[PDB]
Amino acid sequence: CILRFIACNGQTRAVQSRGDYQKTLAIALKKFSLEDASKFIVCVSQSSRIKLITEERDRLIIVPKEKPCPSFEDLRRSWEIE
Amino acid sequence: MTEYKLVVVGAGGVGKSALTIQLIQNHFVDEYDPTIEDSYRKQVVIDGETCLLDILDTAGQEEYSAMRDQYMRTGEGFLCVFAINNTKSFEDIHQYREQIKRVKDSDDVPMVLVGNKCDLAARTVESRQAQDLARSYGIPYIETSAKTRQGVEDAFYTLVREIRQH
Ligand SMILES: Nc1nc2c(ncn2[C@@H]2O[C@H](COP(=O)(O)OP(=O)(O)NP(=O)(O)O)[C@@H](O)[C@H]2O)c(=O)[nH]1
Ligand SMILES: [Mg+2]
Repeated sequence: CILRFIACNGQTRAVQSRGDYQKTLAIALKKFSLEDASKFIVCVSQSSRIKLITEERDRLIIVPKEKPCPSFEDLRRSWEIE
Repeated sequence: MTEYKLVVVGAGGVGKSALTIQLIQNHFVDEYDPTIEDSYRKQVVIDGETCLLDILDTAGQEEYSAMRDQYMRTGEGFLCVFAINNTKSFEDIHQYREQIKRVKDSDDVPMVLVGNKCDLAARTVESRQAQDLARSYGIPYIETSAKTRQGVEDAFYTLVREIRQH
């Protein structure tokens, strides 16, 4: 209901979503200063692979749809574990 | 390369998100968008020293309360923000100060006091009032204007120059 997106290296932004993946990604990209929700995709670092979430977190990584590999600080930000 | 953690704390609408974005993206956010939680970080050279400061932008709304502990634990410096045309935001600095030194369990944590929106004509809180408070806390006080960009660098830089001496 309240998501945390990781991007632009270390940077994180929090937002409240009501389920609509596209709308939420849009708001999220605004908080980061990135245009259009087509150029981007969400991926969550899982154990040993950058899984690409299809349909739904203290961690979500906004990464470009073209080349979806989060930066090292992006992946490093996932150190946050509870 | 040194990494300094900074946490911006204060009442709602006092200018935390605006001050932050001005130091980083260098431009005045003219709109009010309630912050939940955002973290910025930039490559900066302060006093010849090249550092990477991680800035945590806190939520001013009490509706996003809880979160306070977790982030106040892992933060080296704190800049407490009040708006000079918002008397309650001033009186609120006291309880913020306590919650800081309460979770940290220390009578001394790096902390700068900022008087923002000083570009406005409205002014319900005098500079002496702040001077006196910052004094009794044993910390520095700076008046800023996210709009005119006044003292913005002075504030953040003094906060790191503070952490080092402590
Ligand atoms: N005149 C003037 N207005 C300012 C200044 N800084 C903030 N504002 C305005 O006040 C409004 C709220 O500021 P903002 O930075 O969002 O406040 P906040 O402390 O981050 N609030 P929140 O805790 O909810 O995130 C914005 O419209 C912003 O333009 C300033 O220095 N001068
Ligand atoms: Mg804020």
